[PDB]
Amino acid sequence: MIKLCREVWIEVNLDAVKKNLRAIRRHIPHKSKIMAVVKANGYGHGSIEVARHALEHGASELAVASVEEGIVLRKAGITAPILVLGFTSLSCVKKSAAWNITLSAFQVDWMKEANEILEKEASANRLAIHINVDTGMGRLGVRTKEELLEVVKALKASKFLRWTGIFTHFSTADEPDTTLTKLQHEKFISFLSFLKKQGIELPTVHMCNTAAAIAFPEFSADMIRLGIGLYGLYPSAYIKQLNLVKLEPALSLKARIAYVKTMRTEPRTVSYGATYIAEPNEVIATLPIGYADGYSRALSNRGFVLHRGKRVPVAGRVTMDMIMVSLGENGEGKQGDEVVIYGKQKGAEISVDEVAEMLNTINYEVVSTLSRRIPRFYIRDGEIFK
Amino acid sequence: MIKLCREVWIEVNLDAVKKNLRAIRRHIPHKSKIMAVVKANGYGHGSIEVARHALEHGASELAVASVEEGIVLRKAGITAPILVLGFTSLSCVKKSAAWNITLSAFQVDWMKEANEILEKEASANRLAIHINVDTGMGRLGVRTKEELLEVVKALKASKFLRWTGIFTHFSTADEPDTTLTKLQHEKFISFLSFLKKQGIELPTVHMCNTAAAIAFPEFSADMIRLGIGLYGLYPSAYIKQLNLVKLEPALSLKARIAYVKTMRTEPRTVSYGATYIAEPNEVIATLPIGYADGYSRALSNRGFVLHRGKRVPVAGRVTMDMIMVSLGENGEGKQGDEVVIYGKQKGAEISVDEVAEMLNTINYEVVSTLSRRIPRFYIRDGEIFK
Ligand SMILES: [Cl-]
Ligand SMILES: [Cl-]
Repeated sequence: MIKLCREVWIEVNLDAVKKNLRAIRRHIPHKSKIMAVVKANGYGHGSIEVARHALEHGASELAVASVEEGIVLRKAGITAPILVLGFTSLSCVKKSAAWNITLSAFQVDWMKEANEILEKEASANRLAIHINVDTGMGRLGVRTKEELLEVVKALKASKFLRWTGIFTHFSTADEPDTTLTKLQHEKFISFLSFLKKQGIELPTVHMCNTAAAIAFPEFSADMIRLGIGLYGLYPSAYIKQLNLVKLEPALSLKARIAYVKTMRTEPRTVSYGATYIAEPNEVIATLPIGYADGYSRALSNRGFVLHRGKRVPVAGRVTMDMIMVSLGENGEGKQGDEVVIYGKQKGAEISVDEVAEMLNTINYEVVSTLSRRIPRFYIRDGEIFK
Repeated sequence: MIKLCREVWIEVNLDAVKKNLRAIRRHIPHKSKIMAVVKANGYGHGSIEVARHALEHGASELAVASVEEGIVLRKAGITAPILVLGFTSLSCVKKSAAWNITLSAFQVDWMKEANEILEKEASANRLAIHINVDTGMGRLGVRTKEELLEVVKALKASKFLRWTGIFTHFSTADEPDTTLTKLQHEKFISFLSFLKKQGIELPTVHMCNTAAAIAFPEFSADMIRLGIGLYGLYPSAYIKQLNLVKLEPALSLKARIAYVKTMRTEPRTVSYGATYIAEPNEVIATLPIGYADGYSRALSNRGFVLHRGKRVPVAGRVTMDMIMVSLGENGEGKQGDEVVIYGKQKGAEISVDEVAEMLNTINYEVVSTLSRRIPRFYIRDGEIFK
């Protein structure tokens, strides 16, 4: 089984990941490609094994948050295109060209300076560029067709850059009111059409995230960017209730009980602040996960974990490295028992959507703040590896 | 200055760690050693460089959450004693003896099993053990004098273990009500004196955290465990208000503006959910930090950052890798401008403590969930490195 000194770990089910890709591949047009988004350590799931697996099973490109995340995938042996979705400093142009990481860019000046850095070094690859068109996200990208033309001309003139994509991001494709999504789409389409009647041939057009690919597959164009759906999580309850694509959650968080005790002697106080007094024959188990792992301190006296198919409440405050749970009066549990923090156990389930609802956040945050000091184990074809 | 592809980073001021150590050193009895707690990646500050500096400037021993965290320190050359505060599986007894990591234990079965594991391996290293006495934290550790005596006996009868410490943890030493802190101390003393009355000589006795080292320095005994105070952060407003010791915060969290734009064209929506709509002449600056870095999504439309010495509000929802801030109508910013997320800038300051109140949590969680994908830079004698 799993041998740890500190007995907490994550299981990422790569069979779920494969299934999530085939579901998306079969929903969207057959012409359209899939870009798997493995930024932020694969939304907390591990970027290397999820990328490796997604490229095996439907994906042809990868997207990350930064050059460094991209280089980690190159060092793992991955030769697929890697697109950086955020901003990359000019000081990393040489390094991105060296690792063949595709950069997002959306400014004329950035293009020219990037091109000179690369020509002043000669012995270079050409740097691939995707243009980010901002159609309503308000984050990064060009916002007018005149500015976009300025950028495409600077890029087309730059001998050491290469134009391989143009994209936009929908900010509300996960919501039932579609008016803003439809507006983003026709803004984008009108921009691409403006470029076409200049006689500018277009590269790969991509615009859909998980929500837009499920809800508007006709927006798939050349490529979609599969993020949250890849991990078997729906972008929102609304997208989930559309019941168009069946996704299967990939991540489970588990631990083993570190210690069990009956609270016979005084004081029967539990954890910092003594916010929880146990009963004389109440049984308190101590678990080796804490808020420094990403298990929110807000789950103090609120959270549940699965122990032997039953939900047992977190007792007292979450500590940096450990939590106490109440097994009840004369509760049954032994040191070493397997506890499920996120995931399924026997009948019962604590999904990350539930923990995210209970914390007034979204599943995206619950999984991508899972600390890297938690080891990740991958299940593929029933069997565990690392 | 600092050259990053993704222009976010942490600065840890080791000169401030030095000062916090001296401040604590003058405040506690000369007999008592200082054990620096660097568990959870040094409370998010980086375990290695903080430990190296602590041992250089007054700390004699280290404490971590797990054997894995101790091995990281040993791999970096640190030879000081290292105590694991948490529970270590029996499957790591041999590894702990090889790396000379000190474990806490509090069970007879664990002692006997740990001993025979090293026995069956003809081990030359005796495994250092500290006994954890639970006097009201209810987390780990032995709870009665009879059980503790049996544990001491099993330890002493174990030729391959070495008893190097006994300790307890204060549940509420950071609160105005000292009732439980006095009670735990009284229990702890009575147990040690119960042991001494049995012809047992005690090893290093330690019990104080930052709070109790500040508020009850007469509890210093042989050694204190300096955690949050090492990083320049007070355990509570109460302990800060007692104005007994002057701590200097060691962490700042900074970034560089990735893009600046005036929201002249429609739509003027900013970020997911279109929860913020800009004015036609409002300046929106995009920053490369997001919830996956540890910047809570709950700061959406509520947090501030420092630009040119001014607090500017987070605009719209925090996204995984980026936030948007409003520089106001006709605001002044350039791409590349340095922004302070946590810490000091010109006159102003966003302290980790303010961010913690804003999120209904404690500074421990704000700092120890700063993600590892953010590079840590170390300032020692007013000069940076990594
Ligand atoms: Cl964007
Ligand atoms: Cl404890």
